[PDB]
Amino acid sequence: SLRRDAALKVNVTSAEGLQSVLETNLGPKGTLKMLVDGAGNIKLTKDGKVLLTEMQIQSPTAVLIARAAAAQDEITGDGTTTVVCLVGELLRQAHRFIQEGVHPRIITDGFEIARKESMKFLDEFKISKTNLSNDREFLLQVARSSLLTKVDADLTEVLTPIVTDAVLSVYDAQADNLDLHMVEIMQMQHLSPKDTTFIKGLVLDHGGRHPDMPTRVKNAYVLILNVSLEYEKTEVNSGFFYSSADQRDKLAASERKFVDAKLKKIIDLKNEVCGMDPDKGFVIINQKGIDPMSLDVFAKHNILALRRAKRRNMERLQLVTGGEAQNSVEDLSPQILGFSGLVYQETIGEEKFTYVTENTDPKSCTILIKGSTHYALAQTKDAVRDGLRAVANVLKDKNIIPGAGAFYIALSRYLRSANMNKLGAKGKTKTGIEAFAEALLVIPKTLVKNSGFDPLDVLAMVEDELDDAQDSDETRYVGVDLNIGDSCDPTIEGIWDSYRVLRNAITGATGIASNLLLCDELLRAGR
Amino acid sequence: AESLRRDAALKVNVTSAEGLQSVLETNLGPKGTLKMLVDGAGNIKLTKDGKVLLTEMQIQSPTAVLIARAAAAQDEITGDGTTTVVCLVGELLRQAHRFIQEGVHPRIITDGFEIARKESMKFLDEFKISKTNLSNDREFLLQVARSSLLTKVDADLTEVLTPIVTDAVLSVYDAQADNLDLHMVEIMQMQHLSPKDTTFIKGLVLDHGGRHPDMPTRVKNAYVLILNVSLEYEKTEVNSGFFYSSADQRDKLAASERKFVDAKLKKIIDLKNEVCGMDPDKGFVIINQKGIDPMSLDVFAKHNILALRRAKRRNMERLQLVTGGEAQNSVEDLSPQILGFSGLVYQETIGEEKFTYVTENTDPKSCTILIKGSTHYALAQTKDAVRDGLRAVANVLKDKNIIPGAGAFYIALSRYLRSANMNKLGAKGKTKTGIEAFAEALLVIPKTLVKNSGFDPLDVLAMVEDELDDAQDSDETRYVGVDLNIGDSCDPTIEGIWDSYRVLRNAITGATGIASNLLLCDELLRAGR
Repeated sequence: SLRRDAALKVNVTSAEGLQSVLETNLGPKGTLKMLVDGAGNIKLTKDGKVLLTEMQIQSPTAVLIARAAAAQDEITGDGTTTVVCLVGELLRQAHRFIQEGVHPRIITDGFEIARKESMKFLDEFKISKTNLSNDREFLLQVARSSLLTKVDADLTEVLTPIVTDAVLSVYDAQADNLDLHMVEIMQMQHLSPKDTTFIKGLVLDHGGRHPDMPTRVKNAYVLILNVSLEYEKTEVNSGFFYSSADQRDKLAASERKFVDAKLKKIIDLKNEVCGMDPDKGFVIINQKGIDPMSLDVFAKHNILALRRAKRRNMERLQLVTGGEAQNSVEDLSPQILGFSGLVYQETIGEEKFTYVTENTDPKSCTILIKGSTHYALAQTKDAVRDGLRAVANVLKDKNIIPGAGAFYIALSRYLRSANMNKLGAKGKTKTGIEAFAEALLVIPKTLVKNSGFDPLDVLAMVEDELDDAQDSDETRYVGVDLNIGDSCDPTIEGIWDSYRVLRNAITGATGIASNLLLCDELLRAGR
Repeated sequence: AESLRRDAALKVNVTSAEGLQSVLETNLGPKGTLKMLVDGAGNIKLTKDGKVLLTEMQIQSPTAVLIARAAAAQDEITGDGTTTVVCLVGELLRQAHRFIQEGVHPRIITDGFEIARKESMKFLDEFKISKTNLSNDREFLLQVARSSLLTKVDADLTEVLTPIVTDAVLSVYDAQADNLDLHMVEIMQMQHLSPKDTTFIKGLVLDHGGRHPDMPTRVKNAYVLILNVSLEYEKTEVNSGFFYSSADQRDKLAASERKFVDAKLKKIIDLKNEVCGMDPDKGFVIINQKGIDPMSLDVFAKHNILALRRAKRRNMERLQLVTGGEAQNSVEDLSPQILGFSGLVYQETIGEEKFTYVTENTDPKSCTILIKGSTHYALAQTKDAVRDGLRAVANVLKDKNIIPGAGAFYIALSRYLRSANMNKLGAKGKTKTGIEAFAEALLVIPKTLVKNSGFDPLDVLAMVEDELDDAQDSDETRYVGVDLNIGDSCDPTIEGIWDSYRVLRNAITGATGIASNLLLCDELLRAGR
């Protein structure tokens, strides 16, 4: 009286809706999506994972898709949208086989067999790149892969030297690793995004405000001042008793002698070492505040005074400059002074930034992203953080893979002809391998669809070119050119993808998409 | 003032085609299902013929209208494959509809079919097998006749109709160039006896026979003589009667009615004395299309002369060919050469109707297929199986080429067309996308036969491909086909499953143009009112 429930037709269709959304924004020809919270928050981001965190989906099928990208950002850091396109399209290709009566286990097991065979073809297709530091010229084209995706390509040439020189400056040449936490990103509005420049040192928030402070100081010594220069009180509890206002200044000056005594010891250090020597300077950090009386004292000696510094930024100044933190003025020593180059302070009424740049061994970098609007700050920041992590796996892993659908078209061609020659799996496995082979061709068709060129013509020109290369007995890599619409050589164009990015993308999208077909029924319980 | 376009049709046309496809999908093959269709007539009829299904149902959907016209053209030419073509048109639209979302233009889809159709004719000429016109092929004709019979019945009736259908064509058709005529084979319908007891009739049978208790049951070697004169009393055009009040007036008034009767009757009984008087084991039979008077009933009983009355005019014209005797309008001009020749003549005894067997003739040059059944729907199904069997064998004698069935032609053609364009690469890069849809659409037939039987269509597909791979390495020729009973592959030459060449030749070309025209309509046009 009861037979099964057929099930399905709910998870595949719900996953098809998420694919159509993320199909348009994939690649450098994609689109920039905008989300609205309703409280006044507006964010424009082309990344898939960043958008899924701000979107609530009731369908549990798309929930695991967002959770599948959690391991991609923490490891690969790039290609979150590409993984989603491989999960959705694989379900559409398998949908036709399910209606024919094919059991999903063979469909699931057929994907794992093709996944292990893809790893063998993955090691043959990859190219080993040397660890020499002369590859920076080659790293310029590699950095463009992440940049051209998130922007309109007008700011790519500006951000190309900034992202490239940020990692290589803090990285000595050895195996080691690279740490992107040492690169701080700050933002200031009321300026154009084309003014973005590279900062070698650290940018400080609160700048010195005074007309007589020197703007440019070359070869100045950095000194960390931990004592408070603000108003001080007597070490014992007392009070100010004055009959007239003239008597109050006498009692107030008694407590000011404690600060004035420390200021006389600081100014003596400047004239002691290279006081009258040209091209010399003395700069006081002074994390704590500054009283209004010391502004005129430091102005006569052309000393840069700063106050209200963040505790986190002070830890980097000790590494960049080298000067130790001096708690007491009586214990101040000439060896505490550090080293710095030309320091120029940009004058702006809203904010004033102090440049710590031009140091011998800074071991730090700063990427300053400035834009007038709100979306200009978030869009560029998404491209830099994705650009630093894309190059991160390039220097760590010696293997590099060409992009623009080079590996996707090649692997789909290899797995097609290899299944007929081997025939060691099973006769019913062909349905799982053919579905996986056709699911890899959606990425080159997705990139060209956003450009407007016919995806049918670009598919035929690449397949006809690969067949002519085998008869010529040589190795020639072919890729999809989005600008012209024909094929291209990915080695000459400069489109390259990291090995660790595509390794977890194919493996990750295979295991998550296979688990979706394994669901027999959706149960609602707990309420 | 916008250039945005719509589909609105192809998605509905394929959906309407998939609905009609599933109706005839389970109705195809010997293992298919038999569906009942009754529209307004209260008459139960069960048949698997695809053409009869569409004519008995009124479909408002415009998609099934063109499909209905495709079955009418295949019956008037090929006479078979009505359901197979419908299954090919519907499945081809499914593979073509998936490429529409990709952006494939329907003209290249139609152009890709013409390229694959011309290439299919090259493989069609190599795969076909020429059959000899020799009359020793009756053993091979038994295997071909069962292929058409097993489809429309439960397979229990096939063994009964196997000798009947095979001997029906060979008996009426002498072996020469000539031609064959299926209209010369009579068809009689009877609802009395069960269909398991049906038999073949070599001669001609008639409806109304003579009824007398003393008529002989069996008459061997009887002479057939056509008699056009009335042996029954006749009356004036105006109603009148002869009433006698005395015994003397009885013979006076009755003599006027028997004057024409006695003149012809006395001359007929003289023929029995001069001809066939002494000769034993012979008989004499009178046709007598008109009625019979009660006076001649006693005369025919003493001489054991079989009497007949109320004969069909169309049947008497064929009696001149079977028996050989010419129609005699006047007994005065009757000659001894007018008497024909017939074999054993015996009449079955049934209360409602009676039969007459002219069978066992030297040169009958005619046949009669007697259809028996208990119910009404059993007669309609059996009549459909006989008419489909005669037209299937009709193309066997006309066309010397024969093709094996059971998916042997479709699997080999779908595999050949896929590997032919990859090696040659002489068509186009974009066109081969639509060509693959035509190759995958030819594998639905072997998957449909195993679907009704409950077998895995993917399992039987991989088993055939494994056998074809071993056949490509060796230089010999070995054909592979799907076995529905066992579930594994089979040799179609040993099993005996064969399909006509003319039916399958117009099936590929016919289904190509019908399925292509459905893809050429972008927008449905509603006008005229």
